[PDB]
Amino acid sequence: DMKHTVEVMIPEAEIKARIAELGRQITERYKDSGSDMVLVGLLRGSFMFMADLCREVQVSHEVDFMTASSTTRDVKILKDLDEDIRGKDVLIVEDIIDSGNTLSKVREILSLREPKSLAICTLLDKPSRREVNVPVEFIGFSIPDEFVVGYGIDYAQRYRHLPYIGKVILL
Amino acid sequence: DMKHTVEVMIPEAEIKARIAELGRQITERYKDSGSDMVLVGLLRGSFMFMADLCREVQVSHEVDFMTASSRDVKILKDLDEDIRGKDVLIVEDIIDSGNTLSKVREILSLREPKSLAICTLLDKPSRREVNVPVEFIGFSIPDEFVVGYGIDYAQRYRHLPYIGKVILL
Amino acid sequence: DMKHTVEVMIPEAEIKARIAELGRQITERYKDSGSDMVLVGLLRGSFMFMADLCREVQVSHEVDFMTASSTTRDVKILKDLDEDIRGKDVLIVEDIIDSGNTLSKVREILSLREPKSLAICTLLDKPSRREVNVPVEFIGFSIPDEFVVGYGIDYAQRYRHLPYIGKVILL
Amino acid sequence: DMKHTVEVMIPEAEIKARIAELGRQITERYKDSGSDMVLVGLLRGSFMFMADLCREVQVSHEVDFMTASSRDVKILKDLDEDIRGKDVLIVEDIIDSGNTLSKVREILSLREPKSLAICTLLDKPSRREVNVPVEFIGFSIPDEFVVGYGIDYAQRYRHLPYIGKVILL
Ligand SMILES: O=c1[nH]cnc2c1ncn2CCN(CCP(=O)(O)O)C[C@H](O)CO
Ligand SMILES: O=c1[nH]cnc2c1ncn2CCN(CCP(=O)(O)O)C[C@H](O)CO
Ligand SMILES: O=c1[nH]cnc2c1ncn2CCN(CCP(=O)(O)O)C[C@H](O)CO
Ligand SMILES: O=c1[nH]cnc2c1ncn2CCN(CCP(=O)(O)O)C[C@H](O)CO
Ligand SMILES: [Mg+2]
Ligand SMILES: [Mg+2]
Repeated sequence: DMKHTVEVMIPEAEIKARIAELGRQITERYKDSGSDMVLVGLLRGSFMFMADLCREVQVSHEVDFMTASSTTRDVKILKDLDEDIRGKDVLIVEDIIDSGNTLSKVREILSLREPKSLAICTLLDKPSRREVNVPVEFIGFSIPDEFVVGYGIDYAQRYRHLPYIGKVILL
Repeated sequence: DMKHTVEVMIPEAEIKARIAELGRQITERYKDSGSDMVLVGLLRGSFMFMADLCREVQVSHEVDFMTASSRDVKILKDLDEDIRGKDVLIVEDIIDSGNTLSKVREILSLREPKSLAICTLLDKPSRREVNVPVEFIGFSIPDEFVVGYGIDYAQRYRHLPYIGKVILL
Repeated sequence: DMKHTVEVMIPEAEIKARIAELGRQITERYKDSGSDMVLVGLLRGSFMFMADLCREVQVSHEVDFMTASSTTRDVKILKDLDEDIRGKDVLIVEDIIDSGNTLSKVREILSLREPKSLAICTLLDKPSRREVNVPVEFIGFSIPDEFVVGYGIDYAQRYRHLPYIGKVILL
Repeated sequence: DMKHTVEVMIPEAEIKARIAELGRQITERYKDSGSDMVLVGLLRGSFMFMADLCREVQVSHEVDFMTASSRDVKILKDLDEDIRGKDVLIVEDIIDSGNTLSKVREILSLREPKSLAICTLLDKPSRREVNVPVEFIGFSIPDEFVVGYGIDYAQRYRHLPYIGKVILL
């Protein structure tokens, strides 16, 4: 709770263009698989991104969601997937990776169910903060070490509905 | 699950146009409230609708989600945030019989929000078993079986950008 | 986290005797109903109490569990019942009621599903702290305004496994 | 769900006797560890067993619960507390095929507890599809269909104080 402003870091039209590209790449990757495919979103930050991305993926797939939450602390499953991923191409859709702990542990958890394949697509990557090295196949934007909001991403529950990515500026 | 096909019924552009109008209406009804606002989506069907709709709502608000299932309506995943004293708009993909939004409205009512309204993308008005008040409606449609824009048929077609009609063979 | 001791308030043999009585009363109440009956425990404090009580209930019933958690704050369902209670005699089994808010809201939530009947059985009642008046049909012990542990009830996660009820004494 | 009857197989007193021995064994194995201990029950079947067993364990520990379900093993309700760096004893009503405790052990393993052991009330050794290590066993039994002491038959008989055998007609 600090006096702040929001400033545009990635305008809406840039996000739209990037998601279109991610879309084409993802499609190219899975179009020939033949196995069932599911996009798994991590809630609730990733709802907007998932919504726009899955519309740009020209491959028949399912959409499902999982809610996880973690001074370390264990990553625990508040809400598991509705569907089985065994034998399917799974794509994990996340809003932001910075430390990597969360994606890292979630990938481990999902791998136990033996999907045909397992990959991650994150809209924003903040590598300056990476602690655990985790392989991310698809990245929309690598960004500077700034606290961003919008496009599903909140600051203290606020700003998820902004159609662009922006940064919180203090004082 | 039978052999079939999918035809466009509501093009992407018409949805986008309608959602913009819903945006203005919702903004208008809540612009002056002052209290905190939250849109609550019912997963999974409402996620896409929610994504486009909240972007058209020009009032500061929070976004939350809930997963309910039957039989008696049971909560698989409750809201993350409190809604007490707040303007709450439930966002849903379809109302048909009315059973779901009926029981969800009851449950959330107990938390004593400032206000409680419903916004549904699709209304099938016929076959209404329990009559629930819905303030905002995207489209009223006949008793057609549709898929797309979040709505599945046996887990398929959720990612279509249009509403489509399943055609059996 | 304070230096403390535990002292016996209700010895194990007293709890056993009381649960036996509660058992007989509950049995008397529902033996003629004919409708299905379910005992609903509130987790996780009530697991021990449920375990012992349901063994003293001579009526065919189901056992199910719910996990709820609440500066007020909303009572939210972390884990709902597995079974439907519509048309059944439902007995809510709780370890302690002191303020009453929790039982109060949980009863409201469960009533919406239209059980044949709805009642509460709590092992410990701390009425000096009652804020909301909530009707409790079955009570094991009304107790003084002391912080108790044991018999499923924790102090900072500690002491659930004690076979008796005791009080935490500071310094 | 067919017409049937229920006969005692393991009387209440024999269970109580066995659980006391399990108590001494578990206490012995963990008395000197120093690290924090937690018993983790898998709901619903294990709640009664857990209630009697934890009372016989003479080492400070926490009690936690987990609800899993299938197919792929999915978590309906995760633990409330962290188990990292702790001695964790999974408490379960029955191991048969081994699939359940297998996947649950994997999942919990990822949280990197100090140690990870299993205590099961009943072992049906036959029909073991995946071989999982179980440190503590109440009773090994034939491939009989039993109910009671937490164990249901179509949601019935969980509250019996003995283990019983269902007899079909
Ligand atoms: O700039 C930010 N805005 C808002 N949230 C952030 C930001 N930077 C990290 N977070 C937390 C995002 N994650 C942590 C990702 P990890 O460290 O495990 O790689 C928390 C959830 O994804 C919530 O979005
Ligand atoms: O054409 C359809 N496609 C896909 N789902 C449908 C359709 N017609 C009714 N449904 C079911 C919608 N359910 C039930 C609504 P209720 O009858 O309770 O008013 C809504 C659920 O949230 C699933 O989206
Ligand atoms: O002496 C106590 N020991 C341990 N926990 C307590 C005590 N007194 C109240 N609590 C909290 C118990 N409840 C609150 C009951 P409410 O105020 O809603 O009537 C919390 C859960 O039941 C956890 O057991
Ligand atoms: O006689 C029985 N009564 C009641 N349930 C049984 C019985 N025999 C196997 N089961 C199923 C026990 N499940 C599966 C154990 P797995 O085959 O995975 O090793 C255990 C679940 O936790 C349900 O209690
Ligand atoms: Mg559906
Ligand atoms: Mg069972």
